[PDB]
Amino acid sequence: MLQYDLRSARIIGNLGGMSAELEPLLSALHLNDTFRRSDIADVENAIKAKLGERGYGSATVNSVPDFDDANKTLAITLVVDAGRRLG
Repeated sequence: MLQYDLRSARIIGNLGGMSAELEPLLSALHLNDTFRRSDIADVENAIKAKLGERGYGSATVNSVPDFDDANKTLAITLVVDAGRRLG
């Protein structure tokens, strides 16, 4: 029943050098429209898959909101940690 719109999104943290390859994945999110959990999960999975491809197989992603209850918006920050390559 969450009817806030997603106002913005960003990726931060430890991106294993792949910041430029991750950033375009955010273009899948529907900004200024109703928030959709599954759109955020899809981005989180894509991030981890891109990072997997360079050897960061234990990468984590945690999506953190910033709510504006006045405007009925939230910003999402995807906090990435690439982890160790292999060992």
